Amino acid sequence: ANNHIRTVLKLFRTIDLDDSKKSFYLTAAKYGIQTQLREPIIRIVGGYLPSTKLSEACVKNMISEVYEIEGDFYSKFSYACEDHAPYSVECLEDARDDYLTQLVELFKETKKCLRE
Amino acid sequence: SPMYSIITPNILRLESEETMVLEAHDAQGDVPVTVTVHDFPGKLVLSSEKTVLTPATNHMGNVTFTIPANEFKSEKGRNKFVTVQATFGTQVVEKVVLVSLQSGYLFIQTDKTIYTPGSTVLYRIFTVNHKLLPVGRTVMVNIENPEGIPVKQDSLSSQNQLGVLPLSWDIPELVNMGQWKIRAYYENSPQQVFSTEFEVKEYVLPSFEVIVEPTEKFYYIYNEKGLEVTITARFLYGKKVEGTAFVIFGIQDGEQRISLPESLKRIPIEDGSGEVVLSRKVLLDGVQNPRAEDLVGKSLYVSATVILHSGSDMVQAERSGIPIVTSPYQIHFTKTPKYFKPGMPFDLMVFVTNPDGSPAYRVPVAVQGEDTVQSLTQGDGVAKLSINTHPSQKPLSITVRTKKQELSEAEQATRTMQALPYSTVGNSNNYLHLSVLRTELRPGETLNVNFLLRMDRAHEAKIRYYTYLIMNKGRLLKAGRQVREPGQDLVVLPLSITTDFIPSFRLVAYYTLIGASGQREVVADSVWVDVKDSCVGSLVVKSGQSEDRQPVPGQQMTLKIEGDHGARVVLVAVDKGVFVLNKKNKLTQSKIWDVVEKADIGCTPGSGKDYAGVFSDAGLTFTSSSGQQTAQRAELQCPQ
Amino acid sequence: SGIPIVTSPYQIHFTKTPKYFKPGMPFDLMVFVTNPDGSPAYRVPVAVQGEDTVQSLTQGDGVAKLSINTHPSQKPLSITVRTKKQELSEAEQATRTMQALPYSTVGNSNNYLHLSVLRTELRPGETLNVNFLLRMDRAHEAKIRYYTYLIMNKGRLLKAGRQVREPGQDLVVLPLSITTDFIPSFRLVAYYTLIGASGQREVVADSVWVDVKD
Amino acid sequence: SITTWEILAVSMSDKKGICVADPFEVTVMQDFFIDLRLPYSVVRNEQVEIRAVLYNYRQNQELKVRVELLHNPAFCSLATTKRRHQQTVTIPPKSSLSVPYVIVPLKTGLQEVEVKAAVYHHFISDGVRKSLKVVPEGIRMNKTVAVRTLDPERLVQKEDIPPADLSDQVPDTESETRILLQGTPVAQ
Ligand SMILES: *[C@@H]1O[C@H](CO)[C@@H](O)[C@H](O)[C@H]1NC(C)=O
Ligand SMILES: *[C@@H]1O[C@H](CO)[C@@H](O)[C@H](O)[C@H]1NC(C)=O
Ligand SMILES: *[C@@H]1O[C@H](CO)[C@@H](O)[C@H](O)[C@H]1NC(C)=O
Repeated sequence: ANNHIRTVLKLFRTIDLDDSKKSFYLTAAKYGIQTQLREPIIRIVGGYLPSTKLSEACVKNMISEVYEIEGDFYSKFSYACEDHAPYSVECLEDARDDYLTQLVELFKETKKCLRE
Repeated sequence: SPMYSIITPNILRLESEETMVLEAHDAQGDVPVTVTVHDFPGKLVLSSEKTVLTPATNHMGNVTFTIPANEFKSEKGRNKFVTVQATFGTQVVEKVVLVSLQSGYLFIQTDKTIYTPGSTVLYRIFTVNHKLLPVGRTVMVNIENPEGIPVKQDSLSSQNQLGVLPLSWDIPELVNMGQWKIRAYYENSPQQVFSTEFEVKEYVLPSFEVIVEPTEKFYYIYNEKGLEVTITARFLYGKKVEGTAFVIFGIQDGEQRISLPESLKRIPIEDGSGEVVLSRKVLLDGVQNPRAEDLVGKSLYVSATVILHSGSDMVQAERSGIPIVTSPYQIHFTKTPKYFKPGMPFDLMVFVTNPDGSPAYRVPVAVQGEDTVQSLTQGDGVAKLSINTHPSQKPLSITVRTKKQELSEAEQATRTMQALPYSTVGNSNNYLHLSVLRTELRPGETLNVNFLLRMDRAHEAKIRYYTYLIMNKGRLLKAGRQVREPGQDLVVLPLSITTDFIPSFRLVAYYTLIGASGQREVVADSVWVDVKDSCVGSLVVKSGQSEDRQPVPGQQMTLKIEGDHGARVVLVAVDKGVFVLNKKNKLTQSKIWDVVEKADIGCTPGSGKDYAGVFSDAGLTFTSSSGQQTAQRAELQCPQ
Repeated sequence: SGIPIVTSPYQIHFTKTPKYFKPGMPFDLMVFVTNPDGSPAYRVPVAVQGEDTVQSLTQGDGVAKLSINTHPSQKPLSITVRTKKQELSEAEQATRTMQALPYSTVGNSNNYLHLSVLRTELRPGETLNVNFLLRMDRAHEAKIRYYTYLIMNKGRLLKAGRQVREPGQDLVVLPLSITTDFIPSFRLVAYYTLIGASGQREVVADSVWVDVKD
Repeated sequence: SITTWEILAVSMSDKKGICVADPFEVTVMQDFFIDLRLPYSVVRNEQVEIRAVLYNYRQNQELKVRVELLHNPAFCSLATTKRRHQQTVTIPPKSSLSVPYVIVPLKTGLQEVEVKAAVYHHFISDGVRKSLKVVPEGIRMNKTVAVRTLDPERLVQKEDIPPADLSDQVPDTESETRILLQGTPVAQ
């Protein structure tokens, strides 16, 4: 549909990540969410009748979980990783794999919200 | 008078398991045997590994030992020899065998095939021994400039690394262009060096691959239609290209390339395929020799430049090696034995190949004489032919010619061979033929050799067994007996071909009798068998998904690896644009098997002038207490 | 239907094996290992009971080429084919026996002929080499100069020829052009003829069954 | 990257041997995507042309892209922090399109170039950030400072190599000096 699409996009603008963090980390996190949790969602929502209604409640739960998952990825990138220097690109690459993995797990779990 | 024989590979190797098969023909009771190896000249690298021979094994045994490498590194420019002196009871037999310095192979793998300055180089160095197993040795690596001056030197150990040594190098910003080289060599044997080439160039990745495949991989000189080349262009990710393509033709002789000015053409490609023809008038007028026949041998080359209607990207693709020939087939005698036996089938392995070099498929060959014989080639371009031989001493002049239909007789391919007869001991007429099937054998299926025999009825009771050996990759693999009851003239020995026999095994055989005035003699034979070239194990990669194909960028997918247990895989993913830009110096199983086969000691595909010749051709050394011993070898490579 | 309840996963058949052999010369066994329903078994290691060190592996079409030598004796020969696939208990291996009587000559003159041959799934077009192996003592060896051979296909004499044998040799290889006319099988017969004993005519023959891909 | 990856696996097993799998190819592809085309390097202060190529692979759906070149403080082009550069193009189905952009590099180093698309009436986007090298105008030449033969007895030997003139050296450019040592073998 289209009204559903506008509602979902309006909802993925409330998401906020800290600006003080490093630029490449922000791009990595935003690209991960935009490719694993906004493209399939937008595709699924586009295929609804206009009369069908969404359920934004656990979509807000989606947003709460994506804040938590980004927080864990940032913590693992900052100091948890030990095989390499902190704040370094190889630590980012090492953590991005499982960041996207839990992110796709979240999307797969939350694919049941989009209907009543 | 019992004999005691030692059979060992002709050239030994440092730090490897080398087998020495011991027999004691016509020996009664147990005999102690001790094998000791000493440096030549002088005198004790090893004197261990003694054995006790028993009639329970029909008096046959093997003693394996690994010679330490030390005196060995002092002198290397001149060949060095060791003496294998073994004592059978109170009788001593010794034989001097050559020792090489080569101890293993290093297969270098670089992820890409073209690098830009300021980009890191990631490469691996596999370390395997002559038997293709992981080994722990120390390597040295030097990375050469285009001119050939080392830029980086390093030393690594393969110990506890399972034979893989990942490495790196960040190319300096201000460097020379052209081919670079990486040379790696084992630390013990610095005179054998392995290498690969990676190119440093200014490039940006293309967007689509251009393929030019002519309709025939050659050009008939008397064809009045001209060369037929098809240019096809598809995007990298599987879509058709619309654009305009320029092409040009030239004559490539030796190393000088001359182009044809009247040949460049623009042939617009619709739906990603275009076709241009080089009329024979252009080919004749471009060259300064009007004699068309004198142009044979030289090769054409096609240079195709494609530009999209967008005009945003241009790609070049060149197909060289289009030979101008008068005959579409080339008959080779590489695999045929050069010596035969009077009064036996003489199996010919003709190798019909296309002019470019690829094997020919489904082509009928024939022998000019006795034209009643005719065959047809198998998958690998080898046609089994059999020619019966009269029992005569004259050399046999075999000529083979291709007899393909719808081809004029002035246009087929011919070749000639000289084959000389096996020479017995004192014209005793005691031979041995070892008939066998030769095809694209696959590991696992059995083979039935035919230990055919020919000797007078006066001595058919003296021979009761046939010894046989199997060379493979440079060392004896199996060595056993073959009992034959007297009065039986053909013996079939079922051979269990495992996957361990890749890619070829040089089966030999012999017996021993006493005849004429009562002098010992030995009669031998050899066979070369080609097995299909694949892994000794198995590995394959496929995709976990069974649905929702064409993954979008940024999407997880799971790839499944079906490899042997306990193994270790190493992965690399390369954009196909890189291979479009430079597709040379890749790594695959074919090159590994080619390198392994290029180091085999044997240097003739079977049979020989006589028994000493047969053994030396196989790559062995048969010496006995009586004296019948093979000829000495002191060169790493057999004469060309 | 047809899910058979069995105590052995393989069944050994002797449909294709010759029921007669020649004393003192190779005898080619063609076992046909099949699944209990009837489908041809693939890649099963079958072996003979005696000299268990000899074994083979069955080809794709379901026949395993096993060769066992023979003593030059007139007594009937007993074959106990016995599969030995791994991951199966010895109570699970399928077993089978067979008796093959010896070829009987004329007047016990010890004349035999044998046509040793490749045994795989031949495809039309490629060539097959047959070995006209002969056994004859040198007393009467100058009397044989050729081997006549015939080809039987679908109930007709497809191609009858000759094979000249220059005296002095005991093996000659006759190349056969297996065209597409040979589908699916051909029974290559052969014979010669000599004057033996006190001047009595006699003939010695043999045959081979070859299966071509259908 | 929208391309065809070729994945090669090499085995190293202790008991069996070494294997090299046949290459396995996965063909990554999207319905509508940008393929920005850049030269390897563009010389500083010299105007060059950059093409954005937009692809559409819907079988029968005409598309309405809105491309855009975000501002970059390094280069110079029509984009500015106050005004944005937008072409609203139309892509016929199963057809490409080319958009021209002119950019003047201004500072050295490695600089990024990006274009961002946004389909109309559907909700599809694709932007590509590619980085190209910019180098100061000049050429690579390697003048030999000196060649000398070392002989401690015929010439110890205290030898000094004066620095090269570097008269034509381009400012703010790294210069590499290579020193090679090779012996002189004698025989016979
Ligand atoms: C001798 O060769 C046989 C071949 O079957 C092999 O089993 C045996 O291990 C070899 N001897 C030694 C000492 O390796
Ligand atoms: C006899 O058989 C041969 C087999 O090659 C065949 O060519 C021929 O037509 C037949 N008939 C005659 C009269 O030769
Ligand atoms: C300078 O570089 C060139 C590469 O074009 C090469 O021949 C060599 O490294 C140097 N040659 C001279 C003459 O300085």
